[PDB]
Amino acid sequence: GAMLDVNFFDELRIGLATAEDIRQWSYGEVKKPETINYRTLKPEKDGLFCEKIFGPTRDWECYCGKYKRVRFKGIICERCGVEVTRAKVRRERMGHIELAAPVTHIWYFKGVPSRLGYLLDLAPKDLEKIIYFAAYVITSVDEEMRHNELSTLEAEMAVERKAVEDQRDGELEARAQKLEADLAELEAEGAKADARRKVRDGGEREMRQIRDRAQRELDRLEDIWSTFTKLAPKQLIVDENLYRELVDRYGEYFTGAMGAESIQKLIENFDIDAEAESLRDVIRNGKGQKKLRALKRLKVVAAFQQSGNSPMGMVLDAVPVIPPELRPMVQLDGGRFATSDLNDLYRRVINRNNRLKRLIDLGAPEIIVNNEKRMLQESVDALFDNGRRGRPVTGPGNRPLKSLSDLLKGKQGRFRQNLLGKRVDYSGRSVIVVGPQLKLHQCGLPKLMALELFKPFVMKRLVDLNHAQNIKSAKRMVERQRPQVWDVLEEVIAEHPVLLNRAPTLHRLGIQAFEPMLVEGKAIQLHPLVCEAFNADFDGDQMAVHLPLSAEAQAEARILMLSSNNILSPASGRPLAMPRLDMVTGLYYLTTEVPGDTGEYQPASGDHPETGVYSSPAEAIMAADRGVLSVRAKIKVRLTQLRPPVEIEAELFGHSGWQPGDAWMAETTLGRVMFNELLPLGYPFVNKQMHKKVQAAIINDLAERYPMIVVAQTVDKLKDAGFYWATRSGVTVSMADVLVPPRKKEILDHYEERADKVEKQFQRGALNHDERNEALVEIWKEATDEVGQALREHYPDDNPIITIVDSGATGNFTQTRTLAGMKGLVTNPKGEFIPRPVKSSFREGLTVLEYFINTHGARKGLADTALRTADSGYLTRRLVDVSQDVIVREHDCQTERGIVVELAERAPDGTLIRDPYIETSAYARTLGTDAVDEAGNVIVERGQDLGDPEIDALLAAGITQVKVRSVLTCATSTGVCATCYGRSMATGKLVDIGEAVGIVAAQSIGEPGTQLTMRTDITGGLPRVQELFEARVPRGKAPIADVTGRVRLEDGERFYKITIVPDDGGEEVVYDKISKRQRLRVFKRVLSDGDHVEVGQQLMEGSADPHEVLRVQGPREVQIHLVREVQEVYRAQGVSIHDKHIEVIVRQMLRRVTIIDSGSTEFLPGSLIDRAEFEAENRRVVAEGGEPAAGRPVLMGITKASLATDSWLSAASFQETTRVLTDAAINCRSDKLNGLKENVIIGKLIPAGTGINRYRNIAVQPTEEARAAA
Amino acid sequence: VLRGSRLGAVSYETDRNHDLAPRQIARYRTDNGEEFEVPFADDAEIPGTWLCRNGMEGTLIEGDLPEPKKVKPPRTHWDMLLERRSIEELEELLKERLELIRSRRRG
DNA sequence: AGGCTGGCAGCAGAATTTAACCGGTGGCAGCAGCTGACCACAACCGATT
DNA sequence: AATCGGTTGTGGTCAGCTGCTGCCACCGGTTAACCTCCATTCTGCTGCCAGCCT
Ligand SMILES: [Mg+2]
Ligand SMILES: [Zn+2]
Ligand SMILES: [Zn+2]
Repeated sequence: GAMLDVNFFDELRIGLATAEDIRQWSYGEVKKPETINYRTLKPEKDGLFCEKIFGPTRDWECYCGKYKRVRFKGIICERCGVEVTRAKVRRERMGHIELAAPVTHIWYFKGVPSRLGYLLDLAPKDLEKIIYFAAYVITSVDEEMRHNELSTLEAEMAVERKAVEDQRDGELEARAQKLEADLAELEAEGAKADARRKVRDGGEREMRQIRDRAQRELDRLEDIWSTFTKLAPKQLIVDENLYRELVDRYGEYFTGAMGAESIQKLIENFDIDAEAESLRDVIRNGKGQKKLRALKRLKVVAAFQQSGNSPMGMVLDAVPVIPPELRPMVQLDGGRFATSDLNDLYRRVINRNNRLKRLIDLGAPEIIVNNEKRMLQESVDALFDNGRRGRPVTGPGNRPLKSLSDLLKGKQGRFRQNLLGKRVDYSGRSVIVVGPQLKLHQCGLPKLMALELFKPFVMKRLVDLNHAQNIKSAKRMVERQRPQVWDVLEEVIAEHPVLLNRAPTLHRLGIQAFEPMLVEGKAIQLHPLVCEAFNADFDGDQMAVHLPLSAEAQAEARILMLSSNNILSPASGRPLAMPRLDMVTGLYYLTTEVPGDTGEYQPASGDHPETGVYSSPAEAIMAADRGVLSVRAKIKVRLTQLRPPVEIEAELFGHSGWQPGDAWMAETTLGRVMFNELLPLGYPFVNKQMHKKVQAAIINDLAERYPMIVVAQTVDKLKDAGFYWATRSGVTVSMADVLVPPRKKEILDHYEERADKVEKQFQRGALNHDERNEALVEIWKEATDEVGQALREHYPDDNPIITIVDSGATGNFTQTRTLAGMKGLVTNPKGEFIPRPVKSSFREGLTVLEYFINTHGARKGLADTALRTADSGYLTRRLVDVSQDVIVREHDCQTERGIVVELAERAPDGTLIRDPYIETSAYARTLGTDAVDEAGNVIVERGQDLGDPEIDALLAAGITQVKVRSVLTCATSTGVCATCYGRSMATGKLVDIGEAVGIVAAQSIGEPGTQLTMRTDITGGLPRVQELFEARVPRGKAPIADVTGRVRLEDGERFYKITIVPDDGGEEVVYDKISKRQRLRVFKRVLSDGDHVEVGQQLMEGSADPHEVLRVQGPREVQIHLVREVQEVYRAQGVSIHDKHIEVIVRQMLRRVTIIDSGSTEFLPGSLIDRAEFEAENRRVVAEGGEPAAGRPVLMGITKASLATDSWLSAASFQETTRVLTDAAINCRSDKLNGLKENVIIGKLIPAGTGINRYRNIAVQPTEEARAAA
Repeated sequence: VLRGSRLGAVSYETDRNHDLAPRQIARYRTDNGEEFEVPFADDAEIPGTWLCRNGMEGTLIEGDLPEPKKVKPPRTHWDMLLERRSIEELEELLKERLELIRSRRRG
């Protein structure tokens, strides 16, 4: 189709190029291994850099300089032949090498499975011998001539064997004559009676060896005859001498050859339709290894049949040559040259081809000619794929050369290094510092970085303000940094957002857009509220700055990704731009209430009134400016501009209407009034002490009930007040604040006696080595807990260490225990505890041996942190690749399917204990059925969002279960709809109709890596998540039951064996080889013999595998199993993901069915096909007959499901590039460029977000009233 | 900082399309019947043979030129033999070999 | 009397010493010997207001 | 008196072949005591050999 590539592509098709294609792309044959002249450094004619083939080196000149302008454009010089045109055509013109002997392509011969071997039915070992000139193959045989001359040739062979045996008879006569002469000359003369038998024994040895020579020659003749009688095509003949005897005696009737020319004659005499028919008869009738082999063969035979490909394109008659400026020869500074490793591979091909032409026209013997052909074949193989077959060709320094397949594969190949991610202009980087004076939408950009990023804008403005005459002098003014430049740079930087990025970008809030303002100095100033999103501290981190240029890109940065528009985390909806660490210490100090503090409320009477009561917070602030009041003393204020809480408002004011200005009397502290003046005006008065959980609940309520601008302004006010009262708060560390518990010696002596008792019991021999370690580990765990409890009781409530932990600001109490207290048990380099603990705190100072023991665990923790970061990155890459085609396409598929969610199971005493994970299961979901009570009135009707008021109404009406819409059961053909997905967690409303919900799901799952540890043979951390998503059979696999019945817990030789006798009277189910390392399953008590089990009951203890839950129980029960088992890994570390981010991934594993019967339509059994087209090829077949295919569900991994995709261009860039490209070409696949990744590679708008036709084709015009009235 | 040049020039011109020099098209034919068109300049002498895109020379399609002649190899195995032998010596060797094969087969 | 199928074990791919003549021909490179057109300073005209 | 275009006296001038006259790279052929071989893990495929069946 298109060849100039003007961007209207519909498809990209890959196939297998034949020799006519190659020598039709070519602009000329290269026939010399020359590159440039060594003296004049200009290209050589017919060489690898030739201008007559590849186009001229200088713009609009020929080679001899005869034609030198655009006036002569498009003509060819009659002397040198160079077409005078642009010099950039040397990146576009290909040439070719015309081979003197055919060569196989290495991709279709070598890599498992051998596609040439499957097509021709030759083993790879028997194919390597042919194409590398080590054996012969019979290309053809003649059956009519053989069948009509078999009798005469048999007569000839019998005649020759008769002659051989008559020769042996003549030898028998001659040696009998010599033997009788020996008899007459030994028996009639006096010698030893044994020595007269030694000569006759030598004669008998001569007879034995001569008849052995005759027997071996007769056996060789029989071998030649049997080989000719059993001659068929595709039959290897090793033993060159046997082949030579065959061509000598029976040189007609057959043909044979070695190498790729014989392979191409076998492909010429190949009947694709007949071979496919016989393979289909085998897969219908036969069974076993024959049927499995025939299925694997029929994949490639049917691929060559059903397309328009011919299999002759797997043998090469011409080799294409890549254009010269994609393998350049550059001249460095200092006259040194650097070249590109493909010129050496191409030069080897040309050198061996030219020498082969010389030998063939010289008439050399076949030893020399075959050695040259084998060398030519190996050089073309090393060009295409170096080191695939044999040792790689190396350059100087034993460095292997970089071939054509190395340009594509790997992390450093084309697809991943240059196409999916690039280096960009208008782009800077510096090191971030804290900017606590900024607002949330602002960043500080150093002026020397901004002057370089905004350079064309300021050059334009300098010319416009007549500071410069033209663009040349304006560029000089910017380069020399004149004083007018800064006055202009403020103007051009005003209201133009920049994107700030901190690597690694783990989720989407790692790129945010800020409105820059110029700072002096050389560091970026980041707002202190976006550090949790970016995961940035200020110990040396660096950020990248990018500049959006067009109107659409500026509008996206200003609307979609401004920093104050993204407060909530898109994974759970919890607020991320929230106060933390110092802003939590300050607000906790401000809002705590201290009894007995200065100027408190006294209720006093008898002599004087109350004296704690204030008429306004202005009067309270004046009294606290004097030394008369504390900010944390309990007073009674009179508030008029703060809304009372719900109970006080209901009691005091009427049907509604606090109505600002109406006075009420509060009983609180002044710091709580000062906190509540930072909240919105209609927000009710809180009167609590501000733990970080309390602040997060307040910010969640504000984000639900108020606009986004109100939420952003409020968190900036909280930032300011928190920092002020943090520095006025009195949190320091000295060594007198690290108190030590006064009972630590008594506790440790009391447990030292118990450890000494266990050690003396080991010394007496009562218990072994390992049980002694177990006793010691339990003793010292109890001692660590008792020391921590005594410490926690000793410390006062206003200690700085306790306050920083207890306010939720940072830290936890085990760090406080190791700092003051006792470090406890430490691990080994393996991971087991060491039975001597660390009994010193870090306040006391560890000893030499305790410090050396503690370093083992410290270093293992650091190394595991590095490895965990790499593994979490790999998992996120696989999850993105599997679920990139789940985007919201619709508003409502109107299905009536849904899932049932659990929602507060019912206590036996009678009440509704709320489910602990109900914020990640039942919130943010659309109801699917009307929720009724006792079939009465509906409470929450169908289509509702299920927030906090709805969940409270359901639990008050006493409903334990609801049916919600899910993406597991969506009816939309492509993508999902917005009602089934539900609320977007980051915006709090229903999801939009272009959202890339699968990218959001993959980053929401994969960002909480690096905090998923195994424990303190069942996998339990990030290796557990990577084997649920990859659908492997687990490490500690526990069996599950198959049918209801009673059990047979047979205890065999030292381990178990379990048999289930079904209640239906069916046959028993036997679980045979069960080791006794795994214990039996406990439920409510351990499984005993003679017990009744259910159909999905897990028998042993361990991990059930997901493939058997799908077979036994169904597709719904593997979705319950896989979602719950992933969340158990995350919930153990206190990480919140909504369930809808795991059901986006799990839905993509169950997209397919496996074929168990072909039916009548093109579906090979055992192949996995999509369920939507399994049923679109069954309604076509239950019409015009009754013969459907039969399919069974499969569960796939995220690697296996994302390589079996319809786009070859997004599967080749995922992984296994060479294997994907070598059967996309055989199947002649076509790529409709529908995906999110294929639009990134080729450079057009992704089909999500603002790049969809609903939004991209908006037509904007002034309205009629505003047009005519201006 | 390394800085290299692939040794060529880049010119700054406006690529127009109208005021261009006239051209004439020749047509050549190789020894397997392929045909190619070459745009030469109008004021230029059209060559007799041209190395085409197959890498094989093609003669001009208009029947005018009796140009190609023999450029024969002066070095074959017969030439190398003749420069060190004589005709009578080779004839004697040939007749001796003929007499040996007569004595072998016939005798 | 043989045979073709079941585990079974091994292997491959992918991810994170040695030099010289001799002939002959095409390209180079430099330089009078014309140029043959180019450049220029200056002076001499062809009507025309 | 000038003013827009020709004529040209005459003196350099400046490179464009044109021989031309070496001369210098570049490529092919020849040389005749005698001596003969170079990390880990997961997945899938392919070949091995015993073990029941006719
Ligand atoms: Mg850091
Ligand atoms: Zn040219
Ligand atoms: Zn739906």
